[PDB]
Amino acid sequence: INLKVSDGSSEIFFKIKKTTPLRRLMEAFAKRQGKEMDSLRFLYDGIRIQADQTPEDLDMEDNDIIEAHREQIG
Amino acid sequence: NVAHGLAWSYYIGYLRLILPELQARIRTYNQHYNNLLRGAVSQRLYILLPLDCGVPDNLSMADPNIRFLDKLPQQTGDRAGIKDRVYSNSIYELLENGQRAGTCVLEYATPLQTLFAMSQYSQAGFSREDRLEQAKLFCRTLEDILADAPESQNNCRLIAYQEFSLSQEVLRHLRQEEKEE
Amino acid sequence: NVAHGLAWSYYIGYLRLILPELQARIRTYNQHYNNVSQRLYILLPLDCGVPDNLSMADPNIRFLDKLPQQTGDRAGIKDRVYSNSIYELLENGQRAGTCVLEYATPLQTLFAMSQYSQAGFSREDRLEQAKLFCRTLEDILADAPESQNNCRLIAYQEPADDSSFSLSQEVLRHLRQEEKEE
Ligand SMILES: Nc1ncnc2c1ncn2[C@@H]1C[C@@H]2COP(=O)(O)O[C@@H]3[C@@H](COP(=O)(O)O[C@H]2[C@H]1F)C[C@@H](n1cnc2c(N)ncnc21)[C@@H]3F
Repeated sequence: INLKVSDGSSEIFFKIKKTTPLRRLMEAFAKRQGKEMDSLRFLYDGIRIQADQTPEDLDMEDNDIIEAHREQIG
Repeated sequence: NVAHGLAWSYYIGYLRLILPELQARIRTYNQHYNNLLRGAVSQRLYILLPLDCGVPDNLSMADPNIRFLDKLPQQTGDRAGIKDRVYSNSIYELLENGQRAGTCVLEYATPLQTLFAMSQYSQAGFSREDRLEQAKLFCRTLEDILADAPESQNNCRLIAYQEFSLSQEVLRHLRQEEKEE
Repeated sequence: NVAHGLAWSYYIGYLRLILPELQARIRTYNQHYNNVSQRLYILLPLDCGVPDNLSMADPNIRFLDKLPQQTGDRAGIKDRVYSNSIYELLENGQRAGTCVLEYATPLQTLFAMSQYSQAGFSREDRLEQAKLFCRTLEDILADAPESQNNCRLIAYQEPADDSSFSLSQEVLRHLRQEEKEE
């Protein structure tokens, strides 16, 4: 499955399996920004993503977009 | 988990009840108390979120530059068999070099105090790192709840911080709110 | 889990604060109006369905008056107010008992969490956590002093039958037992 992460100032596409936890992507994308995973808030279907969740768990479809917002707390 | 329940309890048992009625209470106050809360910035509920769960009961004790002015008119409602259960909120002035630099409705998120007390009382025990994580989870769950409560959520602002002047911390948030207008 | 936090918050944020002063507030009320009913009775429906108006839930439960209120500062809020309501419990129009009566409000949070999909909380979760809320609260009060043991928890399931259910009888039964065990 292919996916994309966008914060508005940058976009990075990712390719991973459906049972791979999204922990890797969120850390990968945040590393590019010079920020650790916690300081960013990731959204799919309007819902905050958690590190142990897989695309199969969230019923993702190929070529979906993931929104990356600056986490304001912490 | 614990923080998830406490955040929903904070929303279900407090914010969803008082936020829709807050402007009416502030109007009533301003009209019979000299328009003390002028402008949108001074008409939101500011919720303090110390991520170390240190929640003194007296805000002046936390910062001398935070000083109590008055109370809004009380909200009452029938609640779980209690007639006229009372919800009340306090107005504070923020001082900068002795002068009134700001005026807002200000308070702590009480469940953070609950988390701390649970570390003392709880029999199974509750460690510092667990408490700091649950404090963060409470704040982020509350953020998420409010984002999905578009009907009422722009009546409040969350002020989270780690430890310093609390008054300045608040004033910085207020000045940023005024600039973003 | 959820129930554990809500039960500790119920003790820390309410019962520990009002139970010690409850006796005085009841006395103050008695003298006005020219003078078992000295405990706080707390309804705990295990399905967490908690109406806000007791009188509309059972005709034979009728509001009488409020106790004098109690106040205290907390978390930067000056003069948080604690109020409690006195009810008469009727049988066929006749006053059969009188007590301070309310629901355990946190059960509404459990119920709401099972209704909001964002809470990730099923009906089965709600029913389990409701029972865990009751047992934790019972454990807490069992370790509390005498000044915090003057309340009665009343936990109950409403029949899944169409058969009627009397909330007033559920309370009166405990009032009667207490009179017997005197
Ligand atoms: N007035 C308020 N001012 C500020 N914040 C408030 C207020 N009300 C609610 N909140 C928010 C929402 C949280 C959950 O509210 P809830 O009513 O669902 O659960 C309550 C329990 C936990 O209380 P707390 O630790 O203060 O957490 C509160 C606080 F974070 C104890 C008990 N209780 C407490 N006070 C009373 C009372 N006056 N009358 C009857 N029962 C009372 C209730 F079961």
